[PDB]
Amino acid sequence: QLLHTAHIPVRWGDMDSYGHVNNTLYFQYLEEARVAWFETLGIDLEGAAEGPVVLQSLHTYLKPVVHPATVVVELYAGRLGTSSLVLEHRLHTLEDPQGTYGEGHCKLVWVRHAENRSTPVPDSIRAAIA
Amino acid sequence: QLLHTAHIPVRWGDMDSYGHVNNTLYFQYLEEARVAWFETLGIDLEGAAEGPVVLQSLHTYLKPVVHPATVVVELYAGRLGTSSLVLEHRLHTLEDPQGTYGEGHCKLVWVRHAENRSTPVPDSIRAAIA
Amino acid sequence: QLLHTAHIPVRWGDMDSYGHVNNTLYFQYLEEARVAWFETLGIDLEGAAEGPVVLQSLHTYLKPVVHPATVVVELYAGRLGTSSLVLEHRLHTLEDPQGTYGEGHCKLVWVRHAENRSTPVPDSIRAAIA
Amino acid sequence: QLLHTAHIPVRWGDMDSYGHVNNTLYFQYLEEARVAWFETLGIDLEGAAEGPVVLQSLHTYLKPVVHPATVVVELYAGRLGTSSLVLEHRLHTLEDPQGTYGEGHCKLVWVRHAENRSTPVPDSIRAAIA
Ligand SMILES: [Cl-]
Ligand SMILES: [Cl-]
Ligand SMILES: [Cl-]
Ligand SMILES: [Cl-]
Repeated sequence: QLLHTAHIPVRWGDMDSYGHVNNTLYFQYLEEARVAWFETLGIDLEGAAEGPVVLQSLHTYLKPVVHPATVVVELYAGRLGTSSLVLEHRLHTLEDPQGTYGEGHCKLVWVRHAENRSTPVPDSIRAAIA
Repeated sequence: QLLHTAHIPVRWGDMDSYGHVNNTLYFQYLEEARVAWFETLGIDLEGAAEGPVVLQSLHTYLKPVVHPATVVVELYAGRLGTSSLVLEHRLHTLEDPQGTYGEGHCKLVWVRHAENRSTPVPDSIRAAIA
Repeated sequence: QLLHTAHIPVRWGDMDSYGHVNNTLYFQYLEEARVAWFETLGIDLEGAAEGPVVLQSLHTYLKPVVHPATVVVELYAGRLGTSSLVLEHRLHTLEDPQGTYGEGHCKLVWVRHAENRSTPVPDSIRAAIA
Repeated sequence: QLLHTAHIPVRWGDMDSYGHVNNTLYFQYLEEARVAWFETLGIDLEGAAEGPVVLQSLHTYLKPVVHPATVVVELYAGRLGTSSLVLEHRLHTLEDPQGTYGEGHCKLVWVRHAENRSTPVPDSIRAAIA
């Protein structure tokens, strides 16, 4: 199930000395896409007592991106636990909407932060998925 | 004279622990705007033997930007020398198009890179300004 | 087998609005550690016709880092193929040398870049591992 | 008067497609140096009700830095007002301690943040300077 599609313009300063987007920056793109998805659901990250924490990131690099470009990040529902969710991702560009530039996943766990303890996934996400 | 207006979306990761865009990032926004202006003029930065080099950056911070936001960078023609140009800038947001969030300038000098020597400003810029 | 230990100071600007190092930045730390390992082996990344390309990154986030801190990145030899190597990593801090802050791996493939084709791993790495 | 000397290792990912440190990153180096100076004075930036805010940054780029390198940031006392201080800077490298790679200043104003109003510079800084 597709949860969210984000369009993330590439900045010239995102490139490294290889002259393509630096490999680190793809994780910022993925972060931006999740933040936008969270925003659509009123999860604002703005110092809430409970919210999603990244446990694990996996990314496979398949094709480089070169400025100027707009990266398209598709987020898909992976497995939902009581307090965790796997968000699967695929990355394309606007000019190359069917090329897969990279893919992977982000495992999120919902935690009450001041307490360091897992808490249930919000109703909105259960509703979206389930 | 207004040379270029760029729209630069703010990324959540652009913020620092103060919860506003980190002061360093405004220079990336200014860089992106100049790169876009250069692109409109076919100055591609893509390893040309000659091109613009930043000599000096000045920026005055007036109002913070908080995600989500789109920064609007206006570039104005400052003083043009035989091989240098002052690009004056003003920064607003899309939601606050008349608030000045920051302002300053970037002095550019055209140089042949392998030689470290100043060269004339391209005709396109002289034409645009003059 | 431990291949390399890098010490990577944390910069204040590495933190995000959560007030810990931004999750993206751990990949820069891992990149810096690999670049330093490569440097010890005279793999300079400086535009060589052949060299290592990141195929995949996996990282598990276990404990946050807060500025000021020095991240310690340990790189271990994972599985070696004819033209690929898995570099396994563990992350600690100088003050907490036995806490595991994160762990994962980076799969590298050696490729001739202008040709997009896999090439053998350098003798130095085979020698180090084997 | 020299207030502080910081040593800031350059990271490979600090470089852009020109193959030198990206011009934006010098401002991060300057930020790191000020944060370290502030730390020596027990100004911790960690959510204090009052503290220094950057009003203006000026930097002149004189020589590029190429990885690997350690940037040396020297901070000097410029003019002290009742609630502002100009911190003048000069940038060198460890290998080139007398080459000036860049120079400029950062104007800081002390402000109570929740109120947006200038407040006196801390005794420690007046003592250091005066
Ligand atoms: Cl595109
Ligand atoms: Cl906006
Ligand atoms: Cl530490
Ligand atoms: Cl050095």
